[PDB]
Amino acid sequence: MLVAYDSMTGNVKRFIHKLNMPAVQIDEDLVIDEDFILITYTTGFGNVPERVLDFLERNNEKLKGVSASGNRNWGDMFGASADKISTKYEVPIVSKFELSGTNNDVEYFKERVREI
Amino acid sequence: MLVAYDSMTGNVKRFIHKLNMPAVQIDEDLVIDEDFILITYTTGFGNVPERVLDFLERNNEKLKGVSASGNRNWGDMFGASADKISTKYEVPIVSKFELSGTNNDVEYFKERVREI
Amino acid sequence: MRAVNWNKKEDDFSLMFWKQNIAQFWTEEEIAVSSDKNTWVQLSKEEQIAYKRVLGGLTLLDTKQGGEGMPLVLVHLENLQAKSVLAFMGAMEEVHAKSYSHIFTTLATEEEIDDIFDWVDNHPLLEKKAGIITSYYRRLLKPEVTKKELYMAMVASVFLESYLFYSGFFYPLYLAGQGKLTASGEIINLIIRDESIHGVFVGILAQQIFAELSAEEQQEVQKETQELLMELYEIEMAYTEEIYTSIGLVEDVNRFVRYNANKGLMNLGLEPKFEEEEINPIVLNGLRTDTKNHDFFSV
Amino acid sequence: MRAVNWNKKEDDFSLMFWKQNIAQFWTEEEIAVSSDKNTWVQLSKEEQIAYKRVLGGLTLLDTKQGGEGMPLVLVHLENLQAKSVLAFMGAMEEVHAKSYSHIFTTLATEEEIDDIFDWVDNHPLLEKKAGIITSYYRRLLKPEVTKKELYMAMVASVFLESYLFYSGFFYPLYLAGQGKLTASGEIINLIIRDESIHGVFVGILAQQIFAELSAEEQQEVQKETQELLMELYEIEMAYTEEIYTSIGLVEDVNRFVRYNANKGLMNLGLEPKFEEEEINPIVLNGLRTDTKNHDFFSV
Ligand SMILES: Cc1cc2nc3c(=O)[nH]c(=O)nc-3n(C[C@H](O)[C@H](O)[C@H](O)COP(=O)(O)O)c2cc1C
Ligand SMILES: Cc1cc2nc3c(=O)[nH]c(=O)nc-3n(C[C@H](O)[C@H](O)[C@H](O)COP(=O)(O)O)c2cc1C
Ligand SMILES: [Mn+2]
Ligand SMILES: [Mn+2]
Ligand SMILES: [Mn+2]
Ligand SMILES: [Mn+2]
Repeated sequence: MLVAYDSMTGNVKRFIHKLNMPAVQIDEDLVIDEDFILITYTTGFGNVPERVLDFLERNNEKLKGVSASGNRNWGDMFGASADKISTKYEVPIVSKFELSGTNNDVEYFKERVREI
Repeated sequence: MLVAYDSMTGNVKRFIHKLNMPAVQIDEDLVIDEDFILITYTTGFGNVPERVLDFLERNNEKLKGVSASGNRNWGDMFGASADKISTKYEVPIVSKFELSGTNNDVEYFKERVREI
Repeated sequence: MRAVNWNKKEDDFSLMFWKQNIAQFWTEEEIAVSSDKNTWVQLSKEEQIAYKRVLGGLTLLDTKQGGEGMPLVLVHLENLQAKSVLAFMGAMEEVHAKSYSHIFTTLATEEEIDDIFDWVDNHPLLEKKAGIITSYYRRLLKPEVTKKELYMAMVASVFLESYLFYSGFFYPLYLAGQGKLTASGEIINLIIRDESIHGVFVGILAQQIFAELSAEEQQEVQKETQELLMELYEIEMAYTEEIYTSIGLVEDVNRFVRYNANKGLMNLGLEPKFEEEEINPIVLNGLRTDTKNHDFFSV
Repeated sequence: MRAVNWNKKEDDFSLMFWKQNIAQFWTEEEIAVSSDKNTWVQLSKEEQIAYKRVLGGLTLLDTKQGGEGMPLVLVHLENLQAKSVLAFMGAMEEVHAKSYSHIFTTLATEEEIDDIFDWVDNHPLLEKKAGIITSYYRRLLKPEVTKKELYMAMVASVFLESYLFYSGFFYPLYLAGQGKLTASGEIINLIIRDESIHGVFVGILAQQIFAELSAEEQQEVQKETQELLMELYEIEMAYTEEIYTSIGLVEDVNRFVRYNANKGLMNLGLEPKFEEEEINPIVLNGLRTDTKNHDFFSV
């Protein structure tokens, strides 16, 4: 399964490299025509980066699940970009992790995607 | 006629010394039992300093008129401490002047109080 | 090391200024300026050029005040409550500088904006004007400053807050007093509302320091304050000559500069040095705007 | 001289941070804390003492960050847009420091407050902790700084924003996660919301500078960054030993310190140095408050 991701300050990018899975950073033109998992970071007040939103508008047919990187300092808004995507497109939340993730975050993710 | 005044950064105090009239700075205990003119400075958004308000609560029977120091940078709120006192106690506005006043402000004031 | 304790007054003024700062808080998104396009196209070429040039000059002055003036003065204050007030005033200098770009975005294309800022960067009169003020600030880039150096930095700051801005503030107020570019005028009025209290505050602090100086140092800073006043006036007259000659407003702005120079002196507790003249009545009308009523604490 | 031009990006991040700063704006008058008295009297003497002592420590750290950290770093930045962001962050450090006094006024008499601040001023561990951070700032009190000196000041600042606060933040969150002193906890959560983005921002700037350093200077600052991390950790362990021994929470706070030290390293683009452990679940519950939802731009 393909991993599509976006990163602004490198945390998600560094998490991607832990996975040893095929992965591509999204841009506005990108068209995925295979099943994929999205990993996004979380912007202010628990929101989704606009580039992720625009990407999903064209690619949501192949979306199988979503993980979000965030910071638990944001309380109930921790990783809530996954909540918004999960309800908008009715796909499971794979996981939520902080910044670049712990090694437990990595194994949880891989085990979660094998579940899907 | 007595001049009762209040000043925080000295502008009204310096205006007082131009007048060569008997004048006293107000405090919370002060009781005037002679006719007097009040000169006050203007606080944020065109308001009256609380010490002036408390003073007038006990002394408004002898108040014959009010002048306000201000700054025309405040637009329609220039010297509006006089407006509030003038309507609350139905006494004329003697004058409004900027900071320590111009020599025209001084002569206007003296000529205005002789009118009262 | 001391931490700031607001339950014990360090002075009689800082709390009053802290609260007023916040009650006056605003940001450029509160004022849409797009409706100004209707009057902007009715100005002549020379009027549009003067308007863009004065805004660029104001942007430079706010840039230096938020990025050098406030920080360098506040780092050397021992009064922790006054230090707090200056830090907030410094932040608002950056809100001001940004608000000018909000105006430019409506009135000019991006290539016109770059030209204005290149003009500002390389204009020799602005370089000398800003250079004179910031030389007093840069003297504070060392661990130990004398009270005389700190006093003179506060004088330079008051002269900027209460005096040097106003050859630029004049023209937005003059147009808005005539019903032209009134949205941008509302922003300029919010800026002025802030700078008015900025100048008062720094002048209070300067007067406290003046009283700690020796008799000899008091005479020295009094002389240097008068020289600095008159040195800046000479520059302002060249500046107004360059900006306003094409639109026939030089004598009006010069009068307005002297009027505010007198207010700057009084903020320092000093007597006026220029003859008393009435404020231009159209400028006075441009100072009358309802948006200046907004108190952050009420809503 | 350059004026700040927001119609031309100087970097990819400053505008996003500027807007988030303002969207998060708040002041202590938005949170009444008087209702906390009902739970405050239910704490033991030793719990009340620890709560007052950590708040005093936080006040000191915010005092130094608003009055030395932000101003001294921002004066040497050439990026005018990033400079603007830091000036606003510096102002919010003063809002934070003042908000602690808002809490003290409800929980303590004025004589108790003076004792806390005298304790803070003369506590040797806080003096050394604050002294180590601010020595990196005070090196910037000169006209010319090297990129290595500026990088190390930003490292010191990230370590304060993302790491050194948290031995103090722990206890208000722990109590609020149990339904105790929840109003004060709402203020601490607003503070944390700000410090979270502060640490990210300064870490971005530090990473940009790191890339301009020579290969030799990169190795030098990498070594000194690791030494500084571990030097501060040694101090934090003594500090937590002194504050939390009486209430049996030392090992819990130490875990929380290492957890945030790892976040501080990652803000700098560096790998974690402490073993991964789960956040204390009661602290996690104290981070869940509805007031953190407030966006200044919506209402
Ligand atoms: C301005 C800003 C706002 C943020 N808001 C949230 C948030 O609301 N919830 C959250 O969980 N994380 C929030 N974060 C944390 C980021 O999502 C987190 O640092 C993430 O690892 C960033 O991913 P990246 O490095 O790949 O860009 C915010 C970070 C920034 C800089
Ligand atoms: C915080 C603050 C708010 C002010 N608000 C107004 C105002 O709303 N209207 C006005 O005309 N002047 C206002 N002023 C200007 C003062 O009224 C003016 O400087 C006056 O001369 C001060 O008098 P004093 O020096 O005797 O205290 C304000 C000044 C300060 C410091
Ligand atoms: Mn300004
Ligand atoms: Mn100012
Ligand atoms: Mn803070
Ligand atoms: Mn901070």
